[PDB]
Amino acid sequence: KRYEKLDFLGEGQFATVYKARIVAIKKKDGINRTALREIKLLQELSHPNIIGLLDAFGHKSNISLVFDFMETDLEVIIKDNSLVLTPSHIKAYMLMTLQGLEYLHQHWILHRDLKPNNLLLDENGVLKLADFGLAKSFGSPNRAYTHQVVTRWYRAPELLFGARMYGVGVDMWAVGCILAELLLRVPFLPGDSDLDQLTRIFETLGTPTEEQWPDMCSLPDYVTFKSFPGIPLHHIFSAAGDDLLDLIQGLFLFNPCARITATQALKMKYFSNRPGPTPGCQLPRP
Amino acid sequence: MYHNSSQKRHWTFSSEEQLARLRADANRKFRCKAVANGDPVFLEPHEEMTLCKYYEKRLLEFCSVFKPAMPRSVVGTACMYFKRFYLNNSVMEYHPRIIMLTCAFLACKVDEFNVSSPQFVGNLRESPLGQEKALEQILEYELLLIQQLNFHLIVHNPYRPFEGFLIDLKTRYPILENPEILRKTADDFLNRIALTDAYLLYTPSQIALTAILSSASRAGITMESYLSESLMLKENRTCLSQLLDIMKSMRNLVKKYEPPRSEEVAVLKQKLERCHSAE
Amino acid sequence: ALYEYQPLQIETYGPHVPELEMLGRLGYLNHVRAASPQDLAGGYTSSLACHRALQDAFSGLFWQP
Ligand SMILES: CC(C)c1cnn2c(NCc3ccccc3)cc(N[C@@H]3CCNC3)nc12
Repeated sequence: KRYEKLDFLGEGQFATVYKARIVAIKKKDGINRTALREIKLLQELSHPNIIGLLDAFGHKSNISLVFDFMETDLEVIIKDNSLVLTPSHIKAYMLMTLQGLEYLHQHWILHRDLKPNNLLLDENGVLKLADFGLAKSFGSPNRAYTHQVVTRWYRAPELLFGARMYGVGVDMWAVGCILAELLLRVPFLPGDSDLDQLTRIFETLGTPTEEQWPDMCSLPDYVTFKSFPGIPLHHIFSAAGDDLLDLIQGLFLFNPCARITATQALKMKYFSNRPGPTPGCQLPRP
Repeated sequence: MYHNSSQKRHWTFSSEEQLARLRADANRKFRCKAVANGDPVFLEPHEEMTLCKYYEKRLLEFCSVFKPAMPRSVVGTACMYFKRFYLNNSVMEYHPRIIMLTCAFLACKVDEFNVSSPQFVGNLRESPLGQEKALEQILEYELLLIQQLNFHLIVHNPYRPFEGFLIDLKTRYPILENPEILRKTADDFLNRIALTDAYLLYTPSQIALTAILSSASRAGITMESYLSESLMLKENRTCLSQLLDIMKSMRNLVKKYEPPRSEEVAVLKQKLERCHSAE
Repeated sequence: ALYEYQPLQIETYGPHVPELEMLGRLGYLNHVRAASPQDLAGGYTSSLACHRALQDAFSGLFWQP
């Protein structure tokens, strides 16, 4: 073929990824719906913080996608114990993620699978959202989605309550969880089930009421929980300034409508405050 | 979004001459391939256009009776797939009957209209082994269709722009007291616009606006102040004249469109089956 | 270095679309279906559908191939 295959990089439920010459190839229902989703979405998107689809090809019902090859992802950086995550590094990662998400939401697409392993880093320190196999277009009044999206540790409470219709809040909550993981170096809300995920959410952030979530009882899978006080944000994040705590609170608001959008998050004082985001070439490489 | 879409950048063409050039190139390239493999058996490009129109209405009929109900966006995507495929391919190499079903199948996948292959092929009015053979051919041609579309699968239809224009008219244009009575007729014009090559020549917003304005003209309401004042084209005379002549070209395209004739498509169908009998 | 927010500069080749939070103030939302309580609970508002419809209606209206 046109690509000189070099090295195995991993395997998935839909395709296997290999590095080739530098690019990465992800190789009676017909062509896989997830691959078609990735193709159709990444052909219409072009932003420095979104993974670029360079080429696509295949044979019969089998198909392969060509992407730019990425060095690492946020999961490896977080799990690396020799990588000190300074506030500037965290701000840089958050800024790139939010700019990619702002571009994606502008074009009315929800990633719906945001997590540290889906935020890839290249050799130039540029963060790109990847794994668009769950991404979907939003804003239509009839495209009923499923609440079984987003990995559980990063799933928003409205999804865990069975929200069919939702907006950018599902991505914003995952962004908040990624920020919490960046600050704590461990998953913020590591549930073992949907009920345990909701229990951890309410134990850490307090059980929301109608003050903070006016229509929470209308969600089909809503279940009344015990009233927890919630650990205050400055307790959880003892090394976070007031601006970062404000950003975290905005990202973790229980009301999806009141939850800050990518644009509003980017306009927050945290990103414009000292210190500035670390330049991509200076970010740490695991 | 359309303004940075693949439909605008790669599949919106400047003139009908460009489309005719592409179709003639496809027909001549197939003729060269066939004579290299080895003449009244060959089809002329106008005959190919007539057959493509016949099978586009066949695709419309298939999508209209499809259970579960096909969303109109899926039908638009499938028809655009058909048009794009036969811009650069000949019906004598790839039979339009299979290609239209492959277009519907790919559109159902792309527009997230989750439908199983058995229930897709059950809509076909064939025998169980006939439907199975049709499914086999669709799976054979799905990758070919995707490759010929150059992996550009998102199709921007005029329906959402039409709804947005109706919202804008209801909000910012009180002179037209009820934009809703402009709907059905405009939709009719929309369908007529879909029959021509306008989808490959103009933006979906322009198509929707042209349909709405033709509907307004039919009802006798002349409301050029919507373009002049509400969309503020009185601040840009060049843009206003450009929009007006685009819509006039749309209406000319619709008026000069010719439906295929039954005896003509019969003869061309015999010729097409003869071409697909052997090479 | 600092960081300063700059809005994304994407040419739409069409009429200006009013901002999302202004739609209700401008009377647009009175012509779109109201979101159900479940819709608001999940984060879906009628403003989203209205804004998307307007953006598609105005995208590339002045563009020539
Ligand atoms: C866009 C995508 C096809 C892609 C681009 N780069 N890339 C790499 N690069 C090596 C690497 C990246 C991150 C951490 C460590 C190592 C690996 C990889 N494989 C995983 C295995 C199951 N799917 C994902 N997928 C990709």
